[PDB]
Amino acid sequence: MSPTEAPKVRVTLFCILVGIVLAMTAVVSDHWAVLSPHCEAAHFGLWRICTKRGEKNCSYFSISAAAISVFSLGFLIMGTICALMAFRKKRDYLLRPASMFYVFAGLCLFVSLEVMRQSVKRMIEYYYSWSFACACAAFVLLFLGGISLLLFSLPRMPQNPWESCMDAE
Amino acid sequence: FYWLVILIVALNTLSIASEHHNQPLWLTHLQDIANRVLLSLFTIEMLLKMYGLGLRQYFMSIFNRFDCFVVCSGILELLLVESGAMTPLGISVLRCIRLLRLFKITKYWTSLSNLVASLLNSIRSIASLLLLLFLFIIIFALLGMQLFGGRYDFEDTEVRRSNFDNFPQALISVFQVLTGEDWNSVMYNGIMAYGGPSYPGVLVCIYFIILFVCGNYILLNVFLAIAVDNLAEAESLTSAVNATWFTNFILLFILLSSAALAAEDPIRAESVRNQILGYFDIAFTSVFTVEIVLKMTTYGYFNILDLLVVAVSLISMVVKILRVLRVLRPLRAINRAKGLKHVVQCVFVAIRTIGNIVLVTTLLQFMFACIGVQLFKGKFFSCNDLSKMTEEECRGYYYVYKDGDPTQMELRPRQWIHNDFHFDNVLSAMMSLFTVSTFEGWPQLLYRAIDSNEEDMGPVYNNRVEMAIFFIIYIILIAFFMMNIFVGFVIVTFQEQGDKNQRQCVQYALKARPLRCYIPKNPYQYQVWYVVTSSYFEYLMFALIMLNTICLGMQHYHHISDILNVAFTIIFTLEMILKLLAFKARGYFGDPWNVFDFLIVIGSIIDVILSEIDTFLSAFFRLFRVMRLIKLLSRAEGVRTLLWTFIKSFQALPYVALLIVMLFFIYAVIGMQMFGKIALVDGTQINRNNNFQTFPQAVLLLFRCATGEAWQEILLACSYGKLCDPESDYAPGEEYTCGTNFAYYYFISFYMLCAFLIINLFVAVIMDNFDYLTRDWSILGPHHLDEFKAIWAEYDPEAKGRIKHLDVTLLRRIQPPLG
Amino acid sequence: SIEAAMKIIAYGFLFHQDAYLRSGWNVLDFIIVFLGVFTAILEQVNVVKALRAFRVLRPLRLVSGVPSLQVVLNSIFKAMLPLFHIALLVLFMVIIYAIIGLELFKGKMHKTCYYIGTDIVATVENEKPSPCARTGSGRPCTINGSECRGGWPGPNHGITHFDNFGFSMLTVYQCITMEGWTDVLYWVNDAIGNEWPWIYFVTLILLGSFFILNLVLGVLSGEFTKEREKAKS
Ligand SMILES: CCCCCCCCCCCCCCCCCC(=O)OC[C@H](COP(=O)([O-])OCC[N+](C)(C)C)OC(=O)CCCCCCCCCCCCCCCCC
Ligand SMILES: CCCCCCCCCCCCCCCCCC(=O)OC[C@H](COP(=O)(O)OCCN)OC(=O)CCCCCCCCCCCCCCCCC
Ligand SMILES: CCCCCCCCCCCCCCCCCC(=O)OC[C@H](COP(=O)(O)OCCN)OC(=O)CCCCCCCCCCCCCCCCC
Ligand SMILES: CCCCCCCCCCCCCCCCCC(=O)OC[C@H](COP(=O)(O)OCCN)OC(=O)CCCCCCCCCCCCCCCCC
Ligand SMILES: COC(=O)C1=C(C)NC(C)=C([N+](=O)[O-])[C@H]1c1ccccc1C(F)(F)F
Ligand SMILES: [Ca+2]
Repeated sequence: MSPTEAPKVRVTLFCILVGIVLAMTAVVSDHWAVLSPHCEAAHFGLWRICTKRGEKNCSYFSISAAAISVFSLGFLIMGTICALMAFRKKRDYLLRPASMFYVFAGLCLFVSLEVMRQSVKRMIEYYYSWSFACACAAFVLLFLGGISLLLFSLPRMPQNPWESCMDAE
Repeated sequence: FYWLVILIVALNTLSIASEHHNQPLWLTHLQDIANRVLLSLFTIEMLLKMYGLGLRQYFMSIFNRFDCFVVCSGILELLLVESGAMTPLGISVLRCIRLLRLFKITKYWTSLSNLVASLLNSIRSIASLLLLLFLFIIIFALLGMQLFGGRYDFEDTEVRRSNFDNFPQALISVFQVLTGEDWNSVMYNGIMAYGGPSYPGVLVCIYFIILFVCGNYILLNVFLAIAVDNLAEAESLTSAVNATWFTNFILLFILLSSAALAAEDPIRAESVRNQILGYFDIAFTSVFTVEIVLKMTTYGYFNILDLLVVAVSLISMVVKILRVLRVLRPLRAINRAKGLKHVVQCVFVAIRTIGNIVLVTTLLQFMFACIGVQLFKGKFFSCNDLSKMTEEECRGYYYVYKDGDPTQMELRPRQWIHNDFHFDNVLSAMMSLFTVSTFEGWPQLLYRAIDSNEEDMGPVYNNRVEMAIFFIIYIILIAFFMMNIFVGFVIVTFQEQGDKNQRQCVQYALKARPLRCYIPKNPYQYQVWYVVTSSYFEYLMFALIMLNTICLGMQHYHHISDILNVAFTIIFTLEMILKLLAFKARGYFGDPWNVFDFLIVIGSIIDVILSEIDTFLSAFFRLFRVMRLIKLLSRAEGVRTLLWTFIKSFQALPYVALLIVMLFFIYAVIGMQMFGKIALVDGTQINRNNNFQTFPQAVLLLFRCATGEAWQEILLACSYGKLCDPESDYAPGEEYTCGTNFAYYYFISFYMLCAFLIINLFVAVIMDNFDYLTRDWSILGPHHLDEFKAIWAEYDPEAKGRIKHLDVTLLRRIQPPLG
Repeated sequence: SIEAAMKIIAYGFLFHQDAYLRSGWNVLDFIIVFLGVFTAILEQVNVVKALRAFRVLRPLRLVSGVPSLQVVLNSIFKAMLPLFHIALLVLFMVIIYAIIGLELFKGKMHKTCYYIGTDIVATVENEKPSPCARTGSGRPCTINGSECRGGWPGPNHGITHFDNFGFSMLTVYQCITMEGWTDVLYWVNDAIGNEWPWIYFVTLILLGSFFILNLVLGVLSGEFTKEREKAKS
């Protein structure tokens, strides 16, 4: 567990967990992009579009955005499993696949932004308001957390004529 | 006389470097009344000391055998201009040999007269290698005169001066492709002269690829072997508050208090982000002001630099040039860290040793600037239309023809323009020779010096085609010779500070640890494992990688394009899941190559279904199939070792790359301050793509000037004539008041500074590897020891420590160097 | 040719022991004279010129003459074998970057600002004709009477673009030499958008030009040093 209980990696998985909660709130908060035609303002989200002035109501209307976000969440609950079973039975190596999963999570979530971004270009004003910055920060959190955890799990660049990756401890 | 002929030399060299175009008549006479005084003082000095010394034992010095020549040649023109042999520029020869007496400055420096003791064996002994470079240029000029000789018969009025028509003009056109300056436009004329980008046409690119890829190579064997086997022998002959958490916390605040300075809009007087970063400025000054009196509570060059920065950042909580002096907010981090200061003194001690080579290169540039002033004094004027040759003629309006069409004309006022980089005084001459020294824009000065007519007359097409000599001797003797001996000076002052083979090998044998192989149990899975480690399987995977790459280059502009992508995705998925089964996910995730393969496999799988999700009812996700090419370098050990020994040294010295990063930050901020309100307009080099409006654009402009793009035209794109941005705040009437002349110091310095730091980072990384680079691959070394580790871990699959006495048969499996 | 005949007669039928032809820098002169005679006789059969372009190998004969030049020329070839891995790495890195650019910018730089109802490219005095984007994120046309439409060969008369593998591997090599790389960068910026493309070029210059130049200065300087120390003894 020498790489499984380091402080520099425990802080990274802490940042990973913060990214997880920000991504879990960015997928359900359908109030992350406002439209301003001008007194019928609509709040966008990956699932439900709402209207406000009186007549408060959300509905649906680009399946790509929500589907890809679901893919990202699937990567999250695929990666956290292998992450937690890395603490038992000397299974430290498992920290490497988990990290990569998290990385891809971010990537998928990232393109979600893009596609929704593109949708915002087809419709009035626009102001990414509440959970858009949440997702923009969740992407960076998950992406850099995955990358940093991956490098902290991979042993080290040899740096000596005798050292080598894939050594005997 | 050790300080009495120094004065005569100085008063001669200061009168020789005060001539300029349009000098007043009294200076014209003072340089004629004094030109003979400082010659008579030289003949009495070659007299009143020769008699006291001798007449046969005085010519023995190659030093003093030249001091007589200056007088023997000077006495000519005094009693030669009293002749009817006026010869307007024939007297310019007698004037260009007058500055030949500028070499007396070299004599008065022991180093300046000892460095050449081996340089006389540098060029003169190895002028045979400098001859083969010329024999190469002459072959490629004759091949150019065949390929593109007289084929530039274009039906437009566009001018193309770098062509292959005669020999003196093909030599110039090859030298320029060799110095890699604007060579990409000499290729587009060669490609358009044939057909265009057709099939035959584009194959003339080879001529311009072999001439640069194998012409520079020889150039790295000519002017480098001259400066590392001969600048080494010269040196051989010369031989014979106190808690750590507070520091770790406040060091994170100068970074933040710097990033709050950088990402600040410079244009608008009152912007939304301007006041927020002012609030953060005061909120960070209110924190840094507690660390100083604390440093003065526990107590009473490096400890005093934290004070003036807050002093000149809080006074206001002219008026702007102090904000330029607050860009050193991150310059107070050199004391909090260790290596950040341990590198600064190594760059300040690396300058003292290289101080001698930067003094002879400034006198050589000042000697070549005087020649330029005599040759091209005032000849660099021109008119709007090339048909008017004097300033009385170049007045009124004239027609310009768009598209060279005689029936589509525009009226333009004609004006007597003066080239930006000229040779009127010695300062402007030194500026122009500088921009030629960095190889930027030197052909546009060449083809303007070739066309120079007279002292106040416009150019004449191909008037003096011999002037190229001046621009080809200066470029060989400074940009090719002095620059490489300076790099060699750095590389040999770095090489001193760094048996030996026996010591390395015993250290290796002392600190080695074997390799885990994880050969598996359970023969039912051992049969799967044997088929994925056999050489045939690895070579099949290599072949599959190359076939996928060749399948990736087939695509063009204007399906069978994705069925093979899915085929390869599934094949590389299967060779991963089967390898997992063969390693049981405990040995698979050990080898980093397998982690990389896993990453790429799942990435390509995500892309192959991300496209199908869209096509059922993210461009970068397709890059994961391209990156499969890197995984084939896990077999080429000869490339892997080189890459590793250089990435190993690029990571063990980050505190020198942090120097370049801090330099870029400082200069980006100062640039955003000084010239950041210049408007954006096409036709200038300050446009929507290259400007100082934001911070990333300033850093990109600086990275552009670093690689050496047309930085000399940005330097002129911001120099007190410019139109300030509309949305900026200014006074009425002051539109064409933007940009400052301080730019001349902003760029000229930056380049020079960045020329040093980079070289710094380039030699450290090299000297750090001086054991690998200089290693005879035939005798003995750690590659054989890695072979030993391999064959040992073969009989010792798991780590297991040391192994049983007999299985010794591995010594039967070792080859001579260890036998 | 009489000299070559005289030499081949002074040694064997033609070689007879590998004498004249395997004499090092003497097969080259026979090759030169033989193609020269071939072009001369092929002149008087049609009464083209890619065969008289072999007339430029004559200045190599001087190298065959002075043996000191043969010694020098064989030193700059003894140092090019250790540079095999640097070359094998540069070729593969260019091959990778060409494919990346070919996948990302394949056919974007084909619209530009023509004059309305004309086939005349609308630019300003010192500007080069650069791409455009309409209903897009690239740059918009702002000339007075101009409109953005496609069917335009390319930036440098059609020589700089990532369309097939050839033109992409060419415009990658042109940026690897740090010549006019900003021009390619600005054209891609004008075509597709301003924020992403720099990652492709700013990196291609770091790993491509600078890193490779470091490797080359390391392997050469090491080679010169190992030549000097393994010979001064
Ligand atoms: C043999 C060894 C050789 C090793 C050399 C290999 C080194 C790897 C080279 C890096 C490849 C370059 C990265 C992709 C460049 C992005 C392209 C772009 O900006 O615009 C195209 C396009 C932009 O054009 P677009 O029009 O498709 O944009 C989409 C906008 N709409 C939807 C409206 C059309 O970018 C994309 O589409 C997606 C990419 C966005 C950002 C991608 C960056 C991801 C993070 C960087 C990856 C890692 C970089 C390298 C890290 C260090 C490497 C040493
Ligand atoms: C900082 C003070 C120290 C001064 C020099 C110290 C010695 C450094 C050696 C420098 C020598 C380089 C030669 C280049 C000469 C510069 C050109 C010049 O002298 O002209 C001044 C220029 C005016 O030129 P002009 O085109 O006529 O302008 C018209 C309207 N003003 O308008 C100008 O004002 C240009 C001023 C030039 C700026 C000089 C600053 C040099 C920066 C380098 C400092 C560090 C050096 C790095 C070396 C370390 C590693 C190599
Ligand atoms: C001692 C050092 C020795 C120096 C080394 C010299 C290098 C030799 C250069 C080899 C060039 C090979 C060119 C052969 C290509 C075959 C011609 C062809 O058929 O391709 C045409 C190509 C694309 O097809 P195109 O005709 O444009 O499409 C129109 C519609 N059909 O259209 C094209 O544009 C083809 C042009 C491709 C050119 C690619 C250039 C990149 C290669 C340079 C990287 C090498 C770096 C070397 C570093 C080593 C360091 C020492
Ligand atoms: C190996 C040998 C050599 C190694 C030595 C190491 C030295 C390395 C020095 C190289 C530095 C290269 C810096 C290139 C980054 C430039 C970023 C850029 O050009 O992006 C432009 C883009 C424009 O966007 P904007 O300006 O907002 O306007 C458009 C809005 N619609 O902007 C954007 O849209 C995104 C902006 C965010 C990009 C930030 C990432 C980099 C920015 C600066 C990085 C460095 C910071 C400090 C400087 C250090 C650099 C040395
Ligand atoms: C005025 O400066 C100079 O003469 C220099 C010129 C002419 N141009 C460039 C680009 C320089 N540089 O720093 O790379 C220096 C130069 C050049 C040859 C050797 C040494 C230096 C040195 F001055 F930098 F040391
Ligand atoms: Ca250039």
